[PDB]
Amino acid sequence: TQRIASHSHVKGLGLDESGLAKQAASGLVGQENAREACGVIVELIKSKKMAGRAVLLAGPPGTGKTALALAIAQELGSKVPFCPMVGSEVYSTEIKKTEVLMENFRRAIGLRIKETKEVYEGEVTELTPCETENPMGGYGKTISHVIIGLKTAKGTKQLKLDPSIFESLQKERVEAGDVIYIEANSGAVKRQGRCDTYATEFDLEAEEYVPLPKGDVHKKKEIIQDVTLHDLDVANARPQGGQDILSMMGQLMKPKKTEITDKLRGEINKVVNKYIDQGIAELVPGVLFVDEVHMLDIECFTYLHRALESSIAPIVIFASNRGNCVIRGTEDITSPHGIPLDLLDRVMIIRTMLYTPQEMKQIIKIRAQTEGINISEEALNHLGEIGTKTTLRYSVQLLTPANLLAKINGKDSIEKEHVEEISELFYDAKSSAKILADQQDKYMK
Amino acid sequence: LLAGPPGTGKTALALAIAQELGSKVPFCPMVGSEVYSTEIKKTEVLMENFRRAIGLRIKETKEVYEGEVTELTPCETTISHVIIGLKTAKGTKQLKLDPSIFESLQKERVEAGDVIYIEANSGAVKRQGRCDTYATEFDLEAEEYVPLPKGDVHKKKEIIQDVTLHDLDVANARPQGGQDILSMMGQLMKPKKTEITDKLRGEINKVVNKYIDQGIAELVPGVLFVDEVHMLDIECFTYLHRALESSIAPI
Amino acid sequence: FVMPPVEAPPPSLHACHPPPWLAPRQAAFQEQLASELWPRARPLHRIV
Amino acid sequence: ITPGICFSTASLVLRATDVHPLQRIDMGRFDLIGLEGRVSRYEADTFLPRHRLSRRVLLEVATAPDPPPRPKPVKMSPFYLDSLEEKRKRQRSERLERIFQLSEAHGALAPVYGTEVLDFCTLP
Amino acid sequence: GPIITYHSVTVPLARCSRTFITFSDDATFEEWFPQGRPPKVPVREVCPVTHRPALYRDPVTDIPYATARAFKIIREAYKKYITAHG
Amino acid sequence: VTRIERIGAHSHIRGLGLDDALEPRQASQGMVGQLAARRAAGVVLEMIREGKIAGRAVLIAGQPGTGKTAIAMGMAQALGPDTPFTAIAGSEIFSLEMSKTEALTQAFRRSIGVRIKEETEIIEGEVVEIQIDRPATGTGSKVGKLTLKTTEMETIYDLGTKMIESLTKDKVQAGDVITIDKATGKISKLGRSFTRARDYDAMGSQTKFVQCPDGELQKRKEVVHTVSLHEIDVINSRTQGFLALFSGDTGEIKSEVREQINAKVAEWREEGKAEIIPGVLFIDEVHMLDIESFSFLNRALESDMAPVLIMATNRGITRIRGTSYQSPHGIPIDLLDRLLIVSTTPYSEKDTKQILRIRCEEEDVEMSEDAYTVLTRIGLETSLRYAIQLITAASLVCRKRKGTEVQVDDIKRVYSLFLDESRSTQYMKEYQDAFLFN
Amino acid sequence: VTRIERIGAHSHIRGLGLDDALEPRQASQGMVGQLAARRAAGVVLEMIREGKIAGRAVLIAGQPGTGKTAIAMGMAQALGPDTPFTAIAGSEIFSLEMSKTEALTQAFRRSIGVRIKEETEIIEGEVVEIQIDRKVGKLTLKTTEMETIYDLGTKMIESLTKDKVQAGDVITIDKATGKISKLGRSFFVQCPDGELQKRKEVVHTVSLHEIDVINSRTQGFLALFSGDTGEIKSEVREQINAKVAEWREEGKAEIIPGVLFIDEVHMLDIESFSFLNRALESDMAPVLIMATNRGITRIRGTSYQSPHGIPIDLLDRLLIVSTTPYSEKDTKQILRIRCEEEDVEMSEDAYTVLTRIGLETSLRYAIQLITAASLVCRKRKGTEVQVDDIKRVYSLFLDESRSTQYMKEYQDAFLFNE
Amino acid sequence: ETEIIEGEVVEIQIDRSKVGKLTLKTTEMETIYDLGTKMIESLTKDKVQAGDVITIDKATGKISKLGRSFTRARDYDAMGSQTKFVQCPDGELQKRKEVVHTVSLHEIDVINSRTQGFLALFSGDT
Ligand SMILES: Nc1ncnc2c1ncn2[C@@H]1O[C@H](COP(=O)(O)OP(=O)(O)O)[C@@H](O)[C@H]1O
Ligand SMILES: Nc1ncnc2c1ncn2[C@@H]1O[C@H](COP(=O)(O)OP(=O)(O)O)[C@@H](O)[C@H]1O
Ligand SMILES: Nc1ncnc2c1ncn2[C@@H]1O[C@H](COP(=O)(O)OP(=O)(O)O)[C@@H](O)[C@H]1O
Ligand SMILES: Nc1ncnc2c1ncn2[C@@H]1O[C@H](COP(=O)(O)OP(=O)(O)O)[C@@H](O)[C@H]1O
Ligand SMILES: [Mg+2]
Ligand SMILES: [Mg+2]
Repeated sequence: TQRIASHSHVKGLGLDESGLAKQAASGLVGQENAREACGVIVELIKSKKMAGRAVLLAGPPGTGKTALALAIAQELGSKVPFCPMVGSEVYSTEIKKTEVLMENFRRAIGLRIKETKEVYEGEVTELTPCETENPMGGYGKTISHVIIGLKTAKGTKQLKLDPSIFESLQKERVEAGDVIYIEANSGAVKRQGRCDTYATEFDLEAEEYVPLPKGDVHKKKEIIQDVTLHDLDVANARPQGGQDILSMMGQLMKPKKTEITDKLRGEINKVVNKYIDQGIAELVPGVLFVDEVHMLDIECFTYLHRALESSIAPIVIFASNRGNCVIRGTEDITSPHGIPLDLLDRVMIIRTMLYTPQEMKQIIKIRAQTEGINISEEALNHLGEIGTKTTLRYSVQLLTPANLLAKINGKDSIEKEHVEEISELFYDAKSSAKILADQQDKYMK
Repeated sequence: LLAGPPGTGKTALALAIAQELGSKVPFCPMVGSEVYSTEIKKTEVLMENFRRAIGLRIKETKEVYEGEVTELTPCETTISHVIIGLKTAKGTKQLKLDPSIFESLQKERVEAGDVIYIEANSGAVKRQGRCDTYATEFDLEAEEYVPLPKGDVHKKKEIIQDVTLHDLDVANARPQGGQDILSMMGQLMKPKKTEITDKLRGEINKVVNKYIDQGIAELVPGVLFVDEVHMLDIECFTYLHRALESSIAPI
Repeated sequence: FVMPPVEAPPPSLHACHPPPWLAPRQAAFQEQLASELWPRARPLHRIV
Repeated sequence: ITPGICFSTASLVLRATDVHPLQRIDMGRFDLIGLEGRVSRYEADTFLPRHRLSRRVLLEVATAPDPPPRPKPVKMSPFYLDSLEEKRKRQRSERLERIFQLSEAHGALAPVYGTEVLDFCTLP
Repeated sequence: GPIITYHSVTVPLARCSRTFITFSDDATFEEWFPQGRPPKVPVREVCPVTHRPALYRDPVTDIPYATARAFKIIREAYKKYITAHG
Repeated sequence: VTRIERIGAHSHIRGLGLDDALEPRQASQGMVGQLAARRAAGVVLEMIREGKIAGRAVLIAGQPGTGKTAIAMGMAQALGPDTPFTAIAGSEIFSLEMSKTEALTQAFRRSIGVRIKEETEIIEGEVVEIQIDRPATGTGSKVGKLTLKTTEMETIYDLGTKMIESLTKDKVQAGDVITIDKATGKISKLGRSFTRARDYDAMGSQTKFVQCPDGELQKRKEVVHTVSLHEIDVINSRTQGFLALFSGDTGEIKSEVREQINAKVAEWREEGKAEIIPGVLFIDEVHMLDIESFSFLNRALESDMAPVLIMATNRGITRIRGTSYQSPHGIPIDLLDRLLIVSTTPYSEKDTKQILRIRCEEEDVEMSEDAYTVLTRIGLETSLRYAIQLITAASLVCRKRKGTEVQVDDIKRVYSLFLDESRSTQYMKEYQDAFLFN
Repeated sequence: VTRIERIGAHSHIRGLGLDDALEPRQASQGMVGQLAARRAAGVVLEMIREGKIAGRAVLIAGQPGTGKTAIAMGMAQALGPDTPFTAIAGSEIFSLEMSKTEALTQAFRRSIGVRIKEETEIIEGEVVEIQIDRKVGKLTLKTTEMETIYDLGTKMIESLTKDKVQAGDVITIDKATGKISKLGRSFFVQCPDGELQKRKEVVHTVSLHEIDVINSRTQGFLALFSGDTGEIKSEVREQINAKVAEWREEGKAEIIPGVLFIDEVHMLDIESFSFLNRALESDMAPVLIMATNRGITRIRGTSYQSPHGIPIDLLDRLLIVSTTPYSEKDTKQILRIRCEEEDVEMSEDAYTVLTRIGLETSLRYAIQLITAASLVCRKRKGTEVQVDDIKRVYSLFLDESRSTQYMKEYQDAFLFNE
Repeated sequence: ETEIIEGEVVEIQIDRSKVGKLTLKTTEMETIYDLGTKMIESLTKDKVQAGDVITIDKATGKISKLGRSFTRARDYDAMGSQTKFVQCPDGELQKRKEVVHTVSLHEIDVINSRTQGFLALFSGDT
């Protein structure tokens, strides 16, 4: 968080309340049309009524495709799941590509669970059965309640409980002076140790003595837990916590991703629907961002047709900087973004344009502000000129070397000379390519 | 590199180098097509052979107490120590054993009349049968009867054993023994070669350097001979570029 | 309901004069493994 | 139900890997993975460098008489042989040297990670 | 024989469920419900030498202490007591 | 609140929309047009429902966006949940855990359901009073008595030790409506007829009550157990197979296991124990299968346990994967002879407008007539899927400006914001050097 | 009764049919003709039996159906069961369990055996009375010549309790191990005659691969039956080679070099060939025999053409034995031998027709027609195969040439014609 | 930073195993401790006896054995592979242990990948 990454300045889409894109806002400069389209996509995600909708961000490299997707994620917030993914990740040594894609699809659909946990804490002061003056059957003693006195820091309360708790109290070996908690939703007694006030400095027990609970005896709170469908799928496919031989084998054997079946996923969907209907949970459909989609092969693209046509799928955002490239897995088949035309029919294309020199200068200034770098006007203009040639990424990468060089020289700002020296020290792709072409004999291969 | 037409004596020249060095210098012969394993990556095979070529010579004196058991008495304070009586052709010796050896003696099912040996440094016990003087105690038992040992009960031998860095690497790849359930079940798992970490390699290098400084270890760099090197692919050659530049690699 | 057509115990290794420590070691290993794992295999009784 | 396969082999084959202890070195001096979960950074770094035994202390304890019995809690030479005794004292010296050498050898290695590091890094 | 009877009934408040537990003999009732009195807080002992809160307890003298010097003084006093009383 | 299932591509398709004579209506149950293809799908659906002919293959072929998957989903919705319908993509058979033939075999066997119907004796009633007497100390025989009540009955049962243990584990109390199966002794609590005593603490908020069951106590009810052939194969392959039902990880099931299961299921069918419910396997984009997979399909359809196979492909004369051979639909001619082909013709203007209307109705989007005309023109010029996407895009743009009906201006705005394949390709040609590889 | 070993393709081959001077006979031990190939194979057999030279490689090359595999099978038969003869195909080294070099290493080590002789005491008799009391016990065993009572130890009592032994059972006991095997009951196997306790000399020939696998891990011998060997470490193999050398020097064991036969060696790739080039240079390498019918052909895994699909570097280490096509006389003699093997009686006219059919089409086609013609003759209640039966099976079953002609007639109806 | 108890074991008395007492000593101190059920079980599992030099973590109660003290009666002829003789610790029975180590993110990932994931840091079978 404290370290500054490449998209650390993107705090969202700089959109007006009417959806029009401001020239420079929220860390984004230019790309007004793409930003407006991404705002419409953000509204689509927030509406939560659409499934399997796909958006393709198409444009030359360094045009804000990843920045726009991250701005969408910022607009949605941390509540909405956002699963980034590169196309190269489907190639796994454990599971098939379609399984990786399906798992990433299920990661984007989130579920928020709200429950109230009501507990009674305290140190047991009293443990008294409530006998009845008329014993049932004539002989012996019959009990109708068990009074448990619970003491905390700021109170003491007595609880008239069911007689059946006498067995739980004996199983937990609860005596006076022990700290216990009773859960209302289950009616079970759990002994969380003995009070520390009865412990002497000469005792050696570790987990036996616990502090007297603070607060009130009756504690109730609302627990909000955020889970994804993939979490439930994985927890049910390779369960952890059993005491049978299969769980022991799972602990012993090396963990391995498996091809989760449609049966388990359908069961998870049924449980999620039951929770939603009961009011326990609220569905949070999020976004799957697949950067470098062109690295997917023809099998992945074909599977995406069925994946996107589903009614449970999230909203998928693709991104590709390729032109009329050859689809991977095929022999000499060319498509406009490295993506077969069947999948292009299922996506909405957002075009990202190149940056004018003024927008490049603005982005450089923003990046300098983010990195804590003071840059003079002449140095900024020179760096923008450097960015007109070469590329924008090259110019924004000279800021920290130039700042370091200035600091070594003993100056608190980047001057033009620092940028010139850095430009001399480091080469861009085009200059290196010129050197390589001029000396192709001396290089290898 | 030995470059020449087939049949001109490159392999013979390498074997002559090996003969000139002697059996004390590690000569690891490998064929270029041996890196295509189905368990580990090719670079792991190359690094394993590199570590095989580097040798370590360790000088150590071993002590073993060997003989027929004439008495086995644990001394209670729990057990403070175990007094054992071992018999050989040259006499009888009474030994005080660390109490941890009692578990090993009980596991090995050591009784009076059995011929055992005990390692002084480790406490390991091996029950190598019953003494043949008791062969007639029954007319039919499923026992292995062994002659009484001839020399002294206490045997000392100063030995020089050569090990390679790969032996130390593979010894630390998986745990040995262990009475836990996870450890026992791990013994049933099929033994598979693994991509040993560079952290483990460096730690083992540190241990080796410690013992070299102590003076109980000697380093023998050795030679790795790769025949039919043209069967290596471009990835193997690229990894060799880095591996040869190491300060730890062999010739 | 599916039953294997044939059922056999595992192949056994026999030597006239084996190392007298191998068999007891295997027996102890099996005994410990069974004592630790057989109670955990009871849920699978009906399948077997 | 079929009887198992009885595979018969030479008894010498089962001893192929076996090496006598007098013919092999102690590999426990290179055992790094065995220290994990058993040996801590405290023992290797802070305790042992301070509380390693020395030959002098070992000899002093061995030669000194038995300590006096711990107090109870209160609520408040005709048959003497010189050669045999020389042999016995040589044996005692060898035993003490062996104890020292083994104690140094058995605590020489330090864990790569140690119990504290693993416990700190091991989430629930 | 000596039994514990678990009883669940339907009784009018229009109906409610109640559970009762019946012990055949008073011995079982006492065993399951000893009615133990609340425990007593131990006295926070103090070292007689340094008056700091006690942290240790010399087994021979049963005198709590909180410093190595306090322990040495306690053992010296015990040695003097042995010499005098014998 | 939004359920896990939301508006997808084919959410408006509720069936094939045919009458009794299998004649397609112009617009019914979401389907519009495709009269010949829908009639053929209806005949195939009748063939599936009859369930007498094994290993029938149908190929739905047509241009992209002609409703192949719409017709398949309509068939699935018209079949109903009783008959299995396994829909997979062609790419899903390429697996690192199993062979392609094994994946196809499992897909085939997931499409056949085995149903066992048996009658069991069932006790359902309201617990009036439960009494359990157990020894105070040591092992002993628990003795108990249970009273159960309906609207017309009340019986007191003397309980055995195992029934006592079951009731104790289920924590059955008075007022609990319980169901008891006499054979297995399983007890299922289904509600409470009334509240627990109020004087108790730590009991929680009492839920709603359940009315007491009527009729006799011990009834006889029909229990139906339905599993697929794949589930039987998995649970019979190994002891841990039941966990493989959820984790996958079935490996490759032995052919002996499948032969034994085929024999046992045939025996059950002859003995009246079980009925076989053949279903459908739908492989979307079957052109991703290679020659080995197609060769397996050729012979796997010859089994009496094979389901109806429905394939969809939008390929013309194309190279078969894994070979250098050009074949119709990317499928070998040997497999094309074993199947009937259903062609889907392109949509007209009125069919496109009706599809757009159905999509707007499904998405709860209100649109003007001029907007419908413009959107239909855009769909004819670009594609049907682009216009469908613009429906909700224009809905969002209209809602942003505090409107109620999608106008032509909103459609133009989303047409400007979101591009089709044609305009994107044109703009990419305009900046061809800026894009990386051409 | 029908046993597992029925009549196969080389069932008539019983040896190489050579005299003491390695001069082949025209027809002997199931072999006909090919005097040069059989003489060379006999020389190679003498080399194998001598056991001095290691890693010698021989290639048997020739046209299809020229006795290459027949020569190999005769070599295997001339060697006894004592000498290992590992026969694999080139395709078998391609495995998902191990590498190709590992598969060939296991093939090589399976061909070298270690012969170890040891003495054991074996007790074989009929149980008369068994008594066990809370441990002590007695056991009474009898033969047809003597009876004895034994005082049992704890371990033998446990062994007899684990394997239910009652009076009347005929059992054999290995004294040192308690290995009790019940071989029947007597009052069904006859009771043993001679001495009850016998000292026997048991000889085991154990391959290097078996030693490596047994010592690879605990219970590792199971991998000898279920694959699952993985890739055995080179350290274990080196240790085993050293211990085997120690045994040979100390007289505890004898080395029995054997033969590895790789039929259709052209399936090997360049990696496998490169491994074979150096694997043959070890002192523990067996004699390698390979067979291939390939002419100048592409080596698998490369684009290079080589005379046998084998790279020239490996071919320089080989001695090549060439098999020549058979004549009319040799073809007829082979047909007669196969008829005798299958118990089929033919007329002389049938033999002439079948020889002409075999020369015109193929020897394997004619050999196949022997059984078909015999079945046709048995269908019409005949006893001797006539020319009519041969013509009937000629019409019923086609050869490659006529099948190709008919396919070319309707080439459009077939699938994927180039 | 962790609080520990460090000393040589003098006596372990367990009554009957519900309650018992443990006596620990240094060169400058000696005290007696009252044990509970889990402490007694942990001491019996590690087979801690007299003369053993041990450390006990106050927070978790885990016991690790550093070594054993050397007496005249412990002049063993054969020693186990883990036994080693150490001097009795000096100072105070209660001590603070500070451990500083550098690990990488990959190591923390491997440790938490499985139950005994630290083993994969040696094998590499991550
Ligand atoms: N319009 C913009 N406003 C602000 N920063 C931008 C803009 N476009 C790109 N950047 C930044 O420039 C860098 C280039 O990356 P990016 O544009 O995401 O490349 P691509 O679009 O090819 O993935 C990133 O640091 C990104 O945050
Ligand atoms: N200069 C030489 N002197 C003696 N023997 C040789 C010589 N060169 C080769 N040989 C022998 O001839 C054979 C071929 O040599 P080798 O080293 O295998 O050639 P390559 O260079 O192909 O490996 C081997 O048996 C080797 O021992
Ligand atoms: N005849 C139709 N009736 C209703 N909706 C249709 C029809 N044809 C296509 N659609 C819808 O238009 C989209 C494209 O049709 P689809 O079946 O996916 O084409 P394909 O033949 O490529 O599978 C889907 O959302 C589908 O539901
Ligand atoms: N010289 C021969 N003597 C006896 N039988 C032979 C002879 N040559 C070939 N055969 C037989 O002819 C058949 C063809 O096999 P073979 O000639 O070995 O095939 P290839 O040589 O192509 O591997 C086999 O039944 C074989 O036994
Ligand atoms: Mg489709
Ligand atoms: Mg052949």
